[PDB]
Amino acid sequence: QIDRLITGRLQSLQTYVTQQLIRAAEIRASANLAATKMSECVLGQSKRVD
Amino acid sequence: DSTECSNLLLQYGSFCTQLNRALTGIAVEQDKNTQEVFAQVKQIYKTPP
Repeated sequence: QIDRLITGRLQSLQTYVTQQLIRAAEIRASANLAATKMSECVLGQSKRVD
Repeated sequence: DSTECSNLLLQYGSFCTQLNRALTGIAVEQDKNTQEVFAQVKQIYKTPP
């Protein structure tokens, strides 16, 4: 009976870790875009449209 | 088309709702990307004859 709970909670932890990794990848892409926009628009004048 | 299967699945947790939310987010972000790519100007122009 304990093995089923252990397996379920381990699978839940693995799913949470996978979701957090995907969300961290999205946040990394957003942060790279934000750093590029900072270095371009703030520390200079950009000629890129939109 | 089963009843006992659903009764046994309801004891696992919120996996069903989690997968549903993930698929809904995917479906929403697809349209978000489609609008961000094409719908860039809020004015439909037409070529002269």
